[PDB]
Amino acid sequence: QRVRIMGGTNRGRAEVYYNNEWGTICDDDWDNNDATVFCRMLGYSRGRALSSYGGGSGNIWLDNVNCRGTENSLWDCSKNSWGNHNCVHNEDAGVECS
Ligand SMILES: [Mg+2]
Ligand SMILES: [Mg+2]
Repeated sequence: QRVRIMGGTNRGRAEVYYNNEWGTICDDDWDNNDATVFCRMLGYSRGRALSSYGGGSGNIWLDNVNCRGTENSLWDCSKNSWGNHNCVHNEDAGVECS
């Protein structure tokens, strides 16, 4: 269950490792609860959702992520099935963690 931030230091595009590849997360309904779960996987306390951070390539793995904000992992969150999306990479979600 691997995640990474690509862009800056405490902010960047939210990427997830699945199906043997680092892929991106479409921003449809991506909010602070989702960003918070994601940031907490990387040792931050909380996150703000960045809509259309953009700039990723390859597979878009997730869309319509619906975390309560309390999960220990993104994998425990309600979300579309893996690789099910109607997105482009301009719409890649990001996070600003603290
Ligand atoms: Mg959209
Ligand atoms: Mg959501």
